Amino acid sequence: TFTRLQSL
Amino acid sequence: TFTRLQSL
Amino acid sequence: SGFRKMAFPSGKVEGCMVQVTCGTTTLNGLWLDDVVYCPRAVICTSEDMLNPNYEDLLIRKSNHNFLVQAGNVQLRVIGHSMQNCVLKLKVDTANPKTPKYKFVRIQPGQTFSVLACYNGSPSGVYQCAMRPNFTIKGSFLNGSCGSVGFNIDYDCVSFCYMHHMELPTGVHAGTDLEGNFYGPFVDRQTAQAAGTDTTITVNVLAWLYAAVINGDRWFLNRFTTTLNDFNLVAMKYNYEPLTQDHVDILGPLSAQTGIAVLDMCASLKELLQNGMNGRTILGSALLEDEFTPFDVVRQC
Amino acid sequence: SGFRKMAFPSGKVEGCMVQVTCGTTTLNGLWLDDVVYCPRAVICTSEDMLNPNYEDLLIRKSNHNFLVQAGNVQLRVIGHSMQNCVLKLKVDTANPKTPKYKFVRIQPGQTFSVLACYNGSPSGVYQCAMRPNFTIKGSFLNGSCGSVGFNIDYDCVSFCYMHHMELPTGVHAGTDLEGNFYGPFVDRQTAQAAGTDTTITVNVLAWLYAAVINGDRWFLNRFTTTLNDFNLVAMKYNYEPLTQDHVDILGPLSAQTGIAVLDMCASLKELLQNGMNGRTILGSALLEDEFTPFDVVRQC
Repeated sequence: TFTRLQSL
Repeated sequence: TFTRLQSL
Repeated sequence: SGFRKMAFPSGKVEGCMVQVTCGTTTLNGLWLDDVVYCPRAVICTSEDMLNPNYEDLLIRKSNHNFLVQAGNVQLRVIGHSMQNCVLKLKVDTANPKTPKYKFVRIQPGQTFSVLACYNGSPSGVYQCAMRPNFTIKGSFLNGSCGSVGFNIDYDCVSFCYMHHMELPTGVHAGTDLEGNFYGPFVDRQTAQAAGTDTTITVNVLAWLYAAVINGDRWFLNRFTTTLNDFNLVAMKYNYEPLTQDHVDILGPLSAQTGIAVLDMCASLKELLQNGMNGRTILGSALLEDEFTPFDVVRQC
Repeated sequence: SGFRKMAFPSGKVEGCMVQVTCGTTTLNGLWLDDVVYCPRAVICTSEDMLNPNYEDLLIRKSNHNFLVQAGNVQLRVIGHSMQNCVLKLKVDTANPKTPKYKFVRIQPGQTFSVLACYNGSPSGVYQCAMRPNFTIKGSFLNGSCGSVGFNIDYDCVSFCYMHHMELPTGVHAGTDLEGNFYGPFVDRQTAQAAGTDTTITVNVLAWLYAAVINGDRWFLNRFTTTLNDFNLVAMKYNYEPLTQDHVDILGPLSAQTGIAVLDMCASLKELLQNGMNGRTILGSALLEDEFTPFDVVRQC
């Protein structure tokens, strides 16, 4: 499980 | 218990 | 990810809120184009409120008895009339911030955002459902009369609620924007009571789908039930019957999760019969019924 | 009467939200005066995100690599710089909707309103607490990067949070508006985890006072406890210790209800040891810890 930088 | 018309 | 009680952004509505004063009574109004909408209770005083005759009270008023304040600017009232339980005050200035809008009446089980206001000044925003008994469980203090409830559909504000009063149980009653009350309530300070309420079943199912979409799966089981054996269990726990329309509404959510509606109904039945036994779903220890299927899809 | 998870009206913040694009990456920015603030992660691409060197990536950019859209109008970028984990894009047009504002960093246990945005477009508003472990339990989808959290103090928006990322547990991490992360997190897609959380005790007590103010009294008892015998029970249930500062904070609420803080602590102790046994407080079957004493006073 990795972090998610929630750009698009 | 009576209703309250919540004007000011 | 995550699931919150989310309201619509309130900017479009904040630009419509004004203060209306008549005599020593003040409350909030909604300024759209050249009309200000507010509860007709603004024309009552302390003693008038038990058994007011509003047609009598309004005939004794003229335009200059209504003080409308839009922030700093006082607005000039040039006409007045009554429609059911709301007053329409025509003003000499169209609101330059008027959004595209509609007046819509909502159904029990539907949700909306409330912009709580005092003296024309927006104070907070929160999300509400219309209960099956046509009350809402709001948060409202003296002075909140005339605050409005709404949805936003794209650029268009659909106004659905204007706040009028608090019932003895501390729940709230109001009208649509043509002044027609939700439920069997009247704008006079008498001994009115909400009828018995029920839990909104389609909404509880929607929220269970939101939980699965968010990784909460412990309440799932292999069982399925029939629509009728479910509806038989629903009645005992004061839940509304589920219709095939509701199954259809839940279609997209069952497709996204791969859990048939009647499959999820079997989980709801077990939760109702055994409780949660110390566990939580989406942060709650209760089955939540104030999210519609639409709310879930939009947020998830 | 009534008690809701209430957010601040979002209009003042909606007028500051813009879209920022660099390459094929798009996210939200905050436009105040002639500066646009956004997460520096906008200058990364898919492969850069595991181990980006942001100083390197930014040196390889010029002003014309940043597309800023304020609704219809494209804004001209005339300068760029990095401050910690945020980018400052100087634009040739001051935002005419800029409110009075401050950049403030909040403490764990404090609350704020989140305006969730996608492609510069406000989508919903909700209320959050900063958890003791410096995460927030938000509701955020891809594209929400750069949404901001804030409080309003009178006419002044105190910005306290900019959203950056989602952790594996589905909780959220971000920075203050000078780009400094809350908690031990970094803006790269690695295997970071939130530390263990605790329950915010002063907030649970505040909410119990809100319940009493609203007529929920069943959990009250005749007993009182000492601050130390309470704090001994708090540790076993993963609650923060209560300080005399906190007792002082709760002063006004204890005065309004006539229930001494240590009196209310004795009720909390019993709830922790025996549960609620099928009952609810202010509509919840759990002890709620995301309302501060200030939130309770303001709403009640």
